[PDB]
Amino acid sequence: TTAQAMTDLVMEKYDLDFHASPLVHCAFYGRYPQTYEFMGGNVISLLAASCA
Amino acid sequence: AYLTEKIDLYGDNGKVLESDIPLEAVTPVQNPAVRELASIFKRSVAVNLGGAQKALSTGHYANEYIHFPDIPNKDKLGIKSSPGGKYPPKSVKVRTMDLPLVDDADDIAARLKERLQVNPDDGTEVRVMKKGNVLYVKISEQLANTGVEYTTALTTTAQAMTDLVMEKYDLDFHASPLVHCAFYGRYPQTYEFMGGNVISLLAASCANEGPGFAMRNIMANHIVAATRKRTLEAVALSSTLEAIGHVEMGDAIGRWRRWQALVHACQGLNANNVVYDLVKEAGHGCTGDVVAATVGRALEDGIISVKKTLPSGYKFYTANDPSMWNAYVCAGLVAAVIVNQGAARAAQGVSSTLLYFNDLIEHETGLPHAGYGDGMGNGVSFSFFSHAIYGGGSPGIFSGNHIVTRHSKGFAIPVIAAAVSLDSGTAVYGPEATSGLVGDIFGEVDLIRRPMEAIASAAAEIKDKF
Amino acid sequence: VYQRQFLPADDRVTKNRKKVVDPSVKLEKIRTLSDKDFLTLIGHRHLGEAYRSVNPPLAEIGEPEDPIRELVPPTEGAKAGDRVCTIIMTDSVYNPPIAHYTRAWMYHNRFRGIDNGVYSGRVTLEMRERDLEEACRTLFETEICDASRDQVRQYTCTGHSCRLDPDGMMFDPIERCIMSGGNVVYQKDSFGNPVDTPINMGKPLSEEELIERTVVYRTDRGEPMTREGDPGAPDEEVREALQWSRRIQWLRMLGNMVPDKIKGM
Amino acid sequence: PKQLFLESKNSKMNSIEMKYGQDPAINRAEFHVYGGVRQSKRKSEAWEAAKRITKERGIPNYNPDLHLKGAQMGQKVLQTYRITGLDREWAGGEDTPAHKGWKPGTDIAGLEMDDLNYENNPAMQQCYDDMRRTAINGLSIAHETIERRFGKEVTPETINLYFEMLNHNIGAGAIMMEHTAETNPELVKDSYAKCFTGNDELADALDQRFLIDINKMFPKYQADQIKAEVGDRIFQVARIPTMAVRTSDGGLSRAWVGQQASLAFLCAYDIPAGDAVTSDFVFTIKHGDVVFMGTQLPYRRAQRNNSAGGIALGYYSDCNQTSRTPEALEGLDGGIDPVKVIVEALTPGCVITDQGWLHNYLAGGSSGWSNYIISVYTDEVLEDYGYHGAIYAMDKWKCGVGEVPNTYENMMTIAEEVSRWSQKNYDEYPGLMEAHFGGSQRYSIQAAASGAAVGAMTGDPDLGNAAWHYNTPLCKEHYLRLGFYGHDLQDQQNMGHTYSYRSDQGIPYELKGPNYPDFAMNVGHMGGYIGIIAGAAHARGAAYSTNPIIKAAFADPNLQFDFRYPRREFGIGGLRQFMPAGERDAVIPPH
Amino acid sequence: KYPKQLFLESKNSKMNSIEMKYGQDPAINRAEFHVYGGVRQSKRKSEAWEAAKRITKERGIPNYNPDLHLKGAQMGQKVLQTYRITGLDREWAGGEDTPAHKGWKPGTDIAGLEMDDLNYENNPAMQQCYDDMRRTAINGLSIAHETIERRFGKEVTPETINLYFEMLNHNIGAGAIMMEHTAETNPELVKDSYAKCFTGNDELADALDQRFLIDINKMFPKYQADQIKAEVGDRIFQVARIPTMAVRTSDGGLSRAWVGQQASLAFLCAYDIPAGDAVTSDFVFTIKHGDVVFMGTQLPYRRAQRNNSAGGIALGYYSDCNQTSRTPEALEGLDGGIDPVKVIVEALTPGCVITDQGWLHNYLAGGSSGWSNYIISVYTDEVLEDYGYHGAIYAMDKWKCGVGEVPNTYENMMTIAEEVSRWSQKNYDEYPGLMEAHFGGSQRYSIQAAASGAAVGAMTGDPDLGNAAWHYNTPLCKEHYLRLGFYGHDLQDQQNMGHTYSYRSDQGIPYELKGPNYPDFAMNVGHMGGYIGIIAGAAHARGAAYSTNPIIKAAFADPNLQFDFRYPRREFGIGGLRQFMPAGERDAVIPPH
Ligand SMILES: C[C@@H](OP(=O)(O)O)[C@H](NC(=O)CCCCCCS)C(=O)O
Ligand SMILES: O=S(=O)(O)CCS
Ligand SMILES: O=S(=O)(O)CCS
Ligand SMILES: [Cl-]
Ligand SMILES: [Cl-]
Ligand SMILES: [Cl-]
Ligand SMILES: [K+]
Ligand SMILES: [K+]
Ligand SMILES: [K+]
Ligand SMILES: [K+]
Ligand SMILES: [K+]
Ligand SMILES: [K+]
Ligand SMILES: [K+]
Ligand SMILES: [K+]
Ligand SMILES: [K+]
Ligand SMILES: [K+]
Ligand SMILES: [Mg+2]
Ligand code: NA
Ligand code: NA
Ligand code: NA
Ligand code: NA
Ligand code: NA
Ligand SMILES: [Xe]
Ligand SMILES: [Xe]
Ligand SMILES: [Xe]
Ligand SMILES: [Xe]
Ligand SMILES: [Xe]
Ligand SMILES: [Xe]
Ligand SMILES: [Xe]
Ligand SMILES: [Xe]
Ligand SMILES: [Xe]
Ligand SMILES: [Xe]
Repeated sequence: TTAQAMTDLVMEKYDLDFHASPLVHCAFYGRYPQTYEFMGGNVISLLAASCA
Repeated sequence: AYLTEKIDLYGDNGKVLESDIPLEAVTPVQNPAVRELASIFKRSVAVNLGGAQKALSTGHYANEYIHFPDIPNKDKLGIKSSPGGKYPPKSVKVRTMDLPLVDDADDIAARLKERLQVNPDDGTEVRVMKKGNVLYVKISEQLANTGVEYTTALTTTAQAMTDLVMEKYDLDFHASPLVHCAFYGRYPQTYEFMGGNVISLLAASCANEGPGFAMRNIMANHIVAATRKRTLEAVALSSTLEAIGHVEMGDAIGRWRRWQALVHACQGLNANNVVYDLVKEAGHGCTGDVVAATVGRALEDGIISVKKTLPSGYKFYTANDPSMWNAYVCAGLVAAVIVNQGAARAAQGVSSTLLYFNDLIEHETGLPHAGYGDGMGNGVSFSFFSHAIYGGGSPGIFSGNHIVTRHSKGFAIPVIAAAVSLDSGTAVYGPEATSGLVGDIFGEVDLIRRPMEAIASAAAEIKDKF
Repeated sequence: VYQRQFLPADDRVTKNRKKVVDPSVKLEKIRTLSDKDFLTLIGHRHLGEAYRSVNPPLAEIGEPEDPIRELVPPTEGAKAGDRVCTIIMTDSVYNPPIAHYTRAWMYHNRFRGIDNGVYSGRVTLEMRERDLEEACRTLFETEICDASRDQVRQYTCTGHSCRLDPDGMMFDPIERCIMSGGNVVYQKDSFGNPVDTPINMGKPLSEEELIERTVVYRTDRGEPMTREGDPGAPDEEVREALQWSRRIQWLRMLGNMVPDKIKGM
Repeated sequence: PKQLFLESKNSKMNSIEMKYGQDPAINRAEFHVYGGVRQSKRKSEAWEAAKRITKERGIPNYNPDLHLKGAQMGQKVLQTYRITGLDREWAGGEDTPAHKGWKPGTDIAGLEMDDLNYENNPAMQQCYDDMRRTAINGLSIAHETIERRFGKEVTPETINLYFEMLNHNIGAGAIMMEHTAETNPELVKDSYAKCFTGNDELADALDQRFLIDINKMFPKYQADQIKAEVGDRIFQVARIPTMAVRTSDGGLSRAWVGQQASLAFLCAYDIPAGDAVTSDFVFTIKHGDVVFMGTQLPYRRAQRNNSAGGIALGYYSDCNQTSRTPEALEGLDGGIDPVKVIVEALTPGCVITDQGWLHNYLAGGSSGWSNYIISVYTDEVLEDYGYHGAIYAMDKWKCGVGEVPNTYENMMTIAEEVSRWSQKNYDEYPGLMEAHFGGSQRYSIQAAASGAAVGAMTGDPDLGNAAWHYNTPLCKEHYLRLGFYGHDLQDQQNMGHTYSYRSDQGIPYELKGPNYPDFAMNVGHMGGYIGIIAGAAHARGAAYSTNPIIKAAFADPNLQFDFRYPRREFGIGGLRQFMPAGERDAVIPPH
Repeated sequence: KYPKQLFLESKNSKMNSIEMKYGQDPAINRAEFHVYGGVRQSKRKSEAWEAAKRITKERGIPNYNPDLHLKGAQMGQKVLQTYRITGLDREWAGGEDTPAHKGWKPGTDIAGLEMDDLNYENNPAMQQCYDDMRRTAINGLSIAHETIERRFGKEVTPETINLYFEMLNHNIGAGAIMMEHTAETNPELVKDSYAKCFTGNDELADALDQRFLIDINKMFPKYQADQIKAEVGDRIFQVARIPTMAVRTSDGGLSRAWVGQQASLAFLCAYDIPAGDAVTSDFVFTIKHGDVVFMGTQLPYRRAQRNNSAGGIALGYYSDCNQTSRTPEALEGLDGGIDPVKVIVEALTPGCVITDQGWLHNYLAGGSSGWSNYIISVYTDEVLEDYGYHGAIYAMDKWKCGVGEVPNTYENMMTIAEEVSRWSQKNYDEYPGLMEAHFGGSQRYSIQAAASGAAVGAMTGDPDLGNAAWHYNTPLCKEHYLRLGFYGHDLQDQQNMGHTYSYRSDQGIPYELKGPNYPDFAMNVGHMGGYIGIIAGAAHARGAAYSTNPIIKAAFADPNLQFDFRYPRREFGIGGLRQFMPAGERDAVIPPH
């Protein structure tokens, strides 16, 4: 929820154009969903990915 | 902000269950019945005492035709086990044992409940079913919420069962691995309790396609078996599980929250009787008649309007309420499957209806179909992987976690549940074949078998909060 | 009841598409097939043979109490519990009176209780056996079946994109469909199995008839979907199918970014 | 000036006509007159070999007479193929570990479909093996631990001895222990280790036999960009034996190099056997400072690192080396040619993800789905359509590559024109329609040509790939048919997911891959996206699209496969002239 | 009361395996070092050095260079011993030609092998052994036949099954049947790929084309055929082997998917089902998930694997794919009676080599050594052989009974373990040449533990008790020598002294179903293979035809397999002589080279 909430609120707050959607998603999620983890993203939990 | 728009919840007979319910009151983050449904799936497991007893007795442990052979007639095999046959052959019994687990099911149930119980008034339940062959267990919220995982009912029941059987029958050291195998199967060589006798409605916690997909890794056959093929109750259970799953995936958030909540309300809970009304109007027709009924209902309700008339006379429609238009397409989608697969009483065509109900909708209105591409996308993948050599299977083996059908944001699996519910027995991998125990045991839980009324009553209890 | 428009029909090609898919439009019968020849061509059951069943009659399977199910009458095949059988047809890329996606749209608009798949080289229709037989009368005997460009073939289907043969016939690796005395005849059934006597389908339509009735756009006959100069031009200057295509792309892209973005668009 | 599929630019070969010996514009053909499989040299030879095999083993095998209802395969022409654009190449004539130097500009025509089947083509298999047997690591932390914990200085001299030792033990030998088994050097001659750095003084101080020379391999402007990212750091690129990954998986590479690099550090710096510092070397190699070609996959398609499924599209883009060739730097009339980069990068992009992965991991069988994918790198078809879009846009917008403003409107304009041109030629040339007889081939080709033109002209990889999905209505509403049963799952959904930011929908094309759910199952797509990503970066003046370390890591003439000219390499394998690595000749009886 | 040690005198050839390594009495504690010319004493390393110089010149990067050995000490400062395959002189059957080599003459020894000849990296027999396991796909066909009869409406008869198998054998490796203009694979590259079936119904077996049948009556002795057929019952099981070359381009998880595609197509073509009929999905689902038997189960994220990786293979499945249990040597080698020791010592050979070299090394760690000397010690020079047979002879005399008849008490297990440990230590202590041959403590520690487990398992028929005897050797070994094995060798030995009869969540599990994913066993060499041998021998001793899965046992009773699963020690020796031709080579499509 935090990764999606950050992505959506940043897209709305700065009224970004369509090109920004994948890039802002990448800024918070990293390589997800090509990776199960939000690898290299900017939302961190003390727990590991739920696949591990 | 709260989803304050009001909807009416109707039952599968087309009569109102509850009126003037704010959309917010049916969401998984608020509704006590929807939340209790997830809690039941997390805390419930079945112990197959008959299966455990048979595995120990004959040596057919776990799955895959495994058999630990004990040979009671060594002296009749025509072999010599001593050099030159000095000593005659003598048989031994080292991998099997006979325990009266089923005959002692009642005492075993009492011992299991005491081991699982944290405090006397904690809600732990253990019920003896199938004349002692199966135990239905529901651990307490106290034990279930000790840590962060959903597998505690599974892990604790397997260990409590193994420990209590070893103690009750005062078994010797040799029995430890064998009794553990009777309940755990191949665990820990396998992550799953593979071929074991402790079953959860949830899949192993290693199997998700992504974070938050646990409530989506439930086959349509399980849903149909648990609702005993009552079409809209199967749709409601599937849609509600997909609604919980989408919250856990993080997709019922911000500017997408209303869109996601409406998919659940409109397609899964017969909101404003749209699903029922569409099936009633077009039931004697084809998929196309549902398309006509869906567009007509969207216009009647002011959801869409004529945008522009092209020179040929073709009209482009505009969505006055885009999220509600999407939700009306999702309702028309399940109605289309009920009409088409319902006429044939054969589920296979569900993948074709998923694709062409959406394709016809776009060609008819000039508006995007369900999921802006996912409805037709899954119609394509699901059709392909249910009629080709590459993978997949019959409709009932798919789920929100299956790579073939995971994409749609909660509006695809419920149509599979509807189609499989209407099937007359045309498949080999149908609900009886893959989900017999699930339907017989978990189907006895009223909330799993009949969620529609439970969700509506719980929504009415909190309707004034929003 | 809302009256469907089906799809944009601004020219001869798209108007032919609308005729095929509109169920209130009668598809003209252009040939007669005897019951024996018709069933022999399908190849699932022969005249007088009893229908096989996959499950007992619907009245004996104990359907559960289910109010929604009562709103959908079962077909005669479903009531009897017939096997679900598949019929496959292939339409040449060269001016057919019906093409693949139009088959899916037509089937879903004209026939009850179907399963259907669209591929580039073939289109399947799978229904309870007796229901499939009734549907096949429309597929085989009406104006949507030019004997030389729309053929039946259960497998080894290559030919839709192949060059036409010296007689203007679509290629069939199994040679089920041949030209004999100016008529198109099936010398083998849809499964490539022998037939006691060939099934005569009559004469193919002339080239001008094919061009008049076709549902496909083709650049070589000066009728492409997108003409030279159309790319980038305003909507009013292009075909309605292209205006429809551009609209669907704009709305799927904006709607999937934020649903509210397509409000009033 | 005819289309490239009717007349190759320099050799003037008519790729479509050569398949039939008849004008491809004529809608007429004779069928059932070719003798079935008798028209195929490979299938005819296969039939005779099969009879010997059956006699030897006592079980029948290949038997063309089993073809359904007495119809042997070959009732129509079993077409031959010509590798696209080999007559326009002028560089890359050096000898490689797999074959003597190719004469640039020489065509490869008349190849049969079975020659370009992944199962029968060792160049395609080696292409994948070279990707997965590669292990890449920063060495800063291992050098830091030696200096801070162990107390020894790291100099060019100790680095050179470390690499000499690592090249001794990576495939064949032992250094520290007595009575230790070793591998036959002949079986691992393809295994070795090198390094690269952005520090020119350090590069010049090392034994060049262990160096990937960024200054030599890349043009000045690209070398400047890569060295600026690498900086004053050393990166190791180690390739474990092809034979070893063939006995297991690509996830072996980081573990294998973890063992051998740790040992070379122990031996080059005289560290006691069992010292606590040893664990920092293996941890650094396997996890601390590592770059993988592929990330792990979830349970249904479970894989450790370095499986084709975990390779991001951008990594497939950057391991291609066409971006640094003279053809890609001055092929467009003295200017950069992003189209050459797209059409080459999509060749391993398509063959590895579709034949190597979807087929050889997720499904399988004897065909390799070869004809589906052969269509994207043969007979100049996709080549003509792609260049058509570039020439059209350059003239319309009066600008060069990568300079068309990246608006949604411009993407739609170019896509409409490329779809139109693709349809024009399939409609006007019955022989070409029959050559690409599968609708998926024709549908993927118009979508790929549209994306290549948008990507090359705007330099925007997401917008370039958005043009691919827009081809769904353009194709469908024209022909009323698309591709195989499940071809448009991703095309339909990505018309909406491209600029979506929902949890598993949004992600830049550079980081998408075969595990992005929409792409996890179907052929004819991923390779095209890979080419587009590489071309969009090339067009806007970049040296790579996603990872400068991956781009530098594959600039190596000791690689078994030539990553600069993949279309040519696949053709050489088609001629049975590519010697792969990993064969066990040295330890097996004669044959 | 004990016979002359087998490591000093092989039973029939009378070879002195330890003496042959030095040309000196192995009882003498004296040796000259630094006088062998370093690697010059090794034929393989000397040849490797000359090949390396050519390779360096051709590629421009140095490679193998023995002069890099630390502080000027080339390897070979002591004798780089040669090895003799254990027990080849006691074999009398298995002389048939195989797909990998002309018929071995039974009773012929393989001596003088260098360590590099038995390195998994240089030995194609060892690699093919693993490839044959992972390229195998097994399925019950009942559900596919049921869907054709009920859903499609066609009858399944021996005739349609025969046509289905002829078609599956055409398309599993090389061809196409249904489609026009389709690519195919060169038959030469897939001549090792084929499909067969077996059944417990003798009338059905006799009605099928024998070329597609695994004949249980012909492959097994009567008593074992009776047991297997009783489990298989009136059912058909398909055993399909996909090309070795194909698994070499991917993994063993490809097998079920590959057979899913080809078996589905052979069903479509043999029964004339329309292309795209809904029934098609039931065939692939049945093959991949509905009715399938895998050699290996999936592994978790840290060591992620789909089915059929060596890590997912249960110890009992490694036990049952071995076919020594049905050989004359295992049936009448013990003075006319069954020889469970022959079964243990053979089953542990691929058990050790595949789990340790094929898996722990070639998947989890790696490098150029293959950790070969560690594992070579368990199937050469009759050392473990002598210790195992010692325990059997000792128990048969003490308990006055045959194999599998010693009561399975904890007290009886401890007695046998103490005697086998004692005998193992007696020989390592009294023969300095033997102590030097097995110079690594792990070799000596694993060997006394394995010999103890083999004796307990063979004498009691109890696999868990047999393996409990292995762990009891830890104090017995440690308190005598004051050293055990390599740094992390006794993780599992220490913990399994307690986990063997524990039932805690991830501790309890029968040995038959343990495997390389049981946490205690997931990392270290020198163990799993021993357990595999013990499981096979314990089942053999109590009169059983298999230990864990009758379908696996029947599935590997096939002379068309590239590797001979009946005589693995011999096969590994043949690969050591460079006389094993593996499958999967790409000669047909590569230059003359
Ligand atoms: C679908 C799924 O198979 P299951 O339905 O899980 O058996 C999946 N295979 C695939 O995706 C096959 C992809 C290649 C075949 C389609 C080529 S278009 C897999 O192996 O996990
Ligand atoms: O016919 S299908 O589209 O299902 C498969 C094409 S290979
Ligand atoms: O010395 S260690 O015991 O760590 C490794 C032996 S191979
Ligand atoms: Cl994460
Ligand atoms: Cl489980
Ligand atoms: Cl399981
Ligand atoms: K974390
Ligand atoms: K029982
Ligand atoms: K017991
Ligand atoms: K308690
Ligand atoms: K479960
Ligand atoms: K909204
Ligand atoms: K117009
Ligand atoms: K014929
Ligand atoms: K160099
Ligand atoms: K020296
Ligand atoms: Mg060779
Ligand atoms: Na007649
Ligand atoms: Na724009
Ligand atoms: Na046979
Ligand atoms: Na026999
Ligand atoms: Na005891
Ligand atoms: Xe369920
Ligand atoms: Xe609603
Ligand atoms: Xe027809
Ligand atoms: Xe037209
Ligand atoms: Xe495919
Ligand atoms: Xe579309
Ligand atoms: Xe492509
Ligand atoms: Xe080791
Ligand atoms: Xe101990
Ligand atoms: Xe061992």
